[PDB]
Amino acid sequence: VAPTLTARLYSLLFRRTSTFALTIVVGALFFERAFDQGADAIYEHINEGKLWKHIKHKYE
Amino acid sequence: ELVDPLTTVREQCEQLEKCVKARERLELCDERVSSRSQTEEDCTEELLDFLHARDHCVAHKLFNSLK
Amino acid sequence: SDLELHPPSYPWSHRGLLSSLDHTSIRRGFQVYKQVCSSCHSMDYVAYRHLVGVCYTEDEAKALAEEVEVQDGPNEDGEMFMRPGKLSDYFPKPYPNPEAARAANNGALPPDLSYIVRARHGGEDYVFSLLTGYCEPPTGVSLREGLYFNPYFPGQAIGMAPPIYNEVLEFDDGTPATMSQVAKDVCTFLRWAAEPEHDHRKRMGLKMLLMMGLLLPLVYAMKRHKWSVLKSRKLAYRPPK
Amino acid sequence: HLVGVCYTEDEAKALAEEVEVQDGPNEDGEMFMRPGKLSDYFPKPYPNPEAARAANNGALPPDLSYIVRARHGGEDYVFSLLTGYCEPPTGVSLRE
Amino acid sequence: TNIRKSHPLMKIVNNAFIDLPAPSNISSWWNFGSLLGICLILQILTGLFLAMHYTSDTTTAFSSVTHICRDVNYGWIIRYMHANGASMFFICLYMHVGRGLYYGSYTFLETWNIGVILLLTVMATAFMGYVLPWGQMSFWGATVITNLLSAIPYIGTNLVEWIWGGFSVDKATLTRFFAFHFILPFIIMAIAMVHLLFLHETGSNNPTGISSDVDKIPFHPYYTIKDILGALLLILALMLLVLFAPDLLGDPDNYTPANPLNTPPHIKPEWYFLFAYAILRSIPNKLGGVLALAFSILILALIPLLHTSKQRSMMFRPLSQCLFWALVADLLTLTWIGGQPVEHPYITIGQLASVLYFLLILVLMPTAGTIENKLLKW
Amino acid sequence: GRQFGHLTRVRHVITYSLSPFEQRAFPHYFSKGIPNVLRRTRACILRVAPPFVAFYLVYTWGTQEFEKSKRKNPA
Ligand code: HEM
Ligand code: HEM
Ligand code: HEM
Repeated sequence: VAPTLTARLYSLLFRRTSTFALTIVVGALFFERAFDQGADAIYEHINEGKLWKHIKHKYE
Repeated sequence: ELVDPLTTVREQCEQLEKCVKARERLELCDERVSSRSQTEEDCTEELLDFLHARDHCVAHKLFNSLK
Repeated sequence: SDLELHPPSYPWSHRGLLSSLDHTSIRRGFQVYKQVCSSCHSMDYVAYRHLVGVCYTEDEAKALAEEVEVQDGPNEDGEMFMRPGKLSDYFPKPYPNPEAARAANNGALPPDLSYIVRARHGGEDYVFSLLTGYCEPPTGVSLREGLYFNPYFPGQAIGMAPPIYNEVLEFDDGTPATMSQVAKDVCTFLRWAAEPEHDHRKRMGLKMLLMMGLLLPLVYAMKRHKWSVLKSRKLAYRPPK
Repeated sequence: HLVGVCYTEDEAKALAEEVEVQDGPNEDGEMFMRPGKLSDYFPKPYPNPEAARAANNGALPPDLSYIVRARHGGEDYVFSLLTGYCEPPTGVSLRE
Repeated sequence: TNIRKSHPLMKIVNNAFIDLPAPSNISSWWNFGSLLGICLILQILTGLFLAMHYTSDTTTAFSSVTHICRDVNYGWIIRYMHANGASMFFICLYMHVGRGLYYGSYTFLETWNIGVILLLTVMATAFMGYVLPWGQMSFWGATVITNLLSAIPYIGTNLVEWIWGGFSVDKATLTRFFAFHFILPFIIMAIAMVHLLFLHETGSNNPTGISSDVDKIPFHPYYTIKDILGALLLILALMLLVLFAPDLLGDPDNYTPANPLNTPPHIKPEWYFLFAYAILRSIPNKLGGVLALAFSILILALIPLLHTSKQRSMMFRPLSQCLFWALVADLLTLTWIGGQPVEHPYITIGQLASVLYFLLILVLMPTAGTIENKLLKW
Repeated sequence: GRQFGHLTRVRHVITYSLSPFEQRAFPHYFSKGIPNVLRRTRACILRVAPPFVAFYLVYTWGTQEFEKSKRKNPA
């Protein structure tokens, strides 16, 4: 399962510079988002100095 | 009749070894300059050292309670 | 006079690397600006809209601007009236001509607070300590009871009165307003006036470290892989005879 | 600007000194008024643009600093507009 | 046959960074050339965006700059990348001139002199750059420096007023600097192309100072990727500054709008000139100081005639290695001094480091060379 | 000028090489790595360090003499 992983990854997606590119662009899409979630979620957890301020001052 | 954390913390800080010695040297100079007339050795320096030792310790402890 | 003392390092809640500003503490600080300094200190680079995403809400921001009379454009008669104050309005306040600061006080310019934290040396630390460390003259020097005394100030002698315990106040959910607790706030606000971007960059900074912490080794291995060929090359010299 | 052109140095000064300007602020953050130097321009009539309007009726009397170059037909158009002033033919009334 | 090789355009590219024979040898100290290139386009790219907003009149000079950081979207990263990029540019510049001296790369007369011209040019470029936001330091740093030329006999006066556009650092003086600070980086870039043209005649030198024709490798893929990695590092450095310590290398005094009657007590040029500033005031003479300050950078052009060793690199010469780092350390002293007031210890130690800088280059290094030859029976 | 094929003359030298896809990018990275760096440091400390501490000493002293020169006792 492990060797065949990197292998299959090469087989189906890496040879043809086509797919190789098709994947990195498609892989950049999902990544950009998942990185911005975790990253912001991290920025929040170490803080909580703004935003939950909203639940207080407004709500109308 | 207010709560002045600065003053509360200043007291205990203003106490400590370092500060005593500087306040000691301060009063020494204080009186030295008080008991003289036509002198210009003006006692400014000794105050500052006292503040440094005091205010350094003021920062480490202060905010800890401040709301 | 020609000798000095440098500020301590107060544990601000934004002194840390990836540390955001306390926004609740920027409000209080704003309020501190509105009543106290705003009658002596210019803050030309901040506007009511700037406060919107930061502390207050849209509506809250408007009403605050609407509590002054401005001077909108001329109309038909080549005039100049006065207006409630929008959002597009800045905080240009005290005195028109510079010398009007002077005439009011005695010489002495109360410098604009839009850029103070970034323009002294020691940021909020110097301002906070100048505000808080107000003290009484040692000996051998008399002022002019105009030039108040200050240790955290160049020449230790200069111009501004300590309006920091004279207490005003208005913290909706409330907080005691001592000299100190009101100082952290004006300072925590003064940082943001000098650098509104403060928090945003530190978020990118976090991303910048996380990203580089992934790209750096990755590029290294790419460069390692290609140099492979030269790192393991073996030579042999086979001359004749 | 008039110095090397028409008048002399002295002549020029006196002409400027026949108006009151508004020199810089002083100590009180003020604004007084001054005889007029040489460094002074000719900024005159009305402050805000609409003050031209209110005075007349709408109508802006455009600045004469750039007129000859800004119409089409130089001095010719201005000279003829100034000189060729005439009376209305028929079928159209103005608004006096 | 192959298009990359024969197309009139690609030929260039190919013979400049693809097939170019390069030493298998060159180390990290060789990355600074490409980083200088990157620093250049970066200063050009951010610099341009800054000019789409900055306005060049005293009235709005400071204001527009503030407008940029607050109102202009991301005008702040742009502004800071610009400011810090200038520092990064100087770090690499000094590193580059360092590598050259240590390794004897200066034996390439033309390549190196073009580099001296690149130095004065990027230097002259940045002096003007910092006058732009019209801060206290800008005006004042602009005043201190410009005036220097007023020592040139019979003409300093006329000249200084001529580049001033008046009798002082006025309105004329700000727009002027904007214009030049815009056109200089383009000329820098063309001159940098001639740097490369001349460099390509010989190929790169290397750590051993021994000819490497016997072991050359193609620039791609080795130095394209070793160059990629080292740019990423330069991005780390750069971004660390703008995203964490944006004002660290900057004076807080330039955040206060200029004032021609004020005059700060503090008064220093940007960090990248401190060593030269030190050298200048260490002389109690108007003409002396300035002449000495000039000689301080223009001496990079004396170096080749002072080469004395029978070996090109310093890699195999320890007396010189010691003298080299003394030279580095002595500049670090000069930096330190220049950042300090002209009082107590600082005066005389500043005057010592000065004589030393010159003794180290004009006499100690040449002599160490002759001795190291003698020690080898050469 | 330049170009491979016209650089210089060399004879009798063989060079064995290996495909990057056949070897590892970090062979004994720390194993042989660290020893080497120590060695390189050792090889150069005596030439690089001495001028720097010399600056360091002159830096801290010069600083102390400055600060302590701006106070007065008798006189
Ligand atoms: C919380 C409100 C205020 C704050 C935060 C504030 C803070 C400051 C700061 C940071 C400075 C410059 C310090 C320096 O030069 O290093 C300053 C200068 C000054 N401000 Fe204030 N101040 C405030 C309210 C006032 C008030 C009420 C007055 C009227 C007494 C005042 C009049 C002055 C004057 C005259 C100076 C000039 C000092 C001098 O150069 O001699 N400011 N202030
Ligand atoms: C505008 C700033 C400069 C740029 C963009 C620039 C660009 C470059 C580039 C791309 C290289 C390729 C090889 C390498 O980096 O080692 C190089 C090498 C060199 N540069 Fe510069 N350079 C600049 C300033 C200088 C300066 C200030 C000097 C010295 C006064 C200098 C003298 C040299 C020399 C002698 C080499 C040959 C290095 C060797 O082969 O060992 N250049 N430069
Ligand atoms: C032709 C491309 C360039 C343009 C269009 C440009 C334009 C500008 C403008 C408009 C400013 C004022 C706005 C501000 O300070 O943020 C500025 C600041 C500056 N740039 Fe440039 N410049 C360019 C290339 C350079 C180069 C080559 C350097 C030298 C590394 C340089 C270093 C500086 C410096 C030192 C400042 C002032 C310091 C500061 O950022 O506050 N820039 N530039």
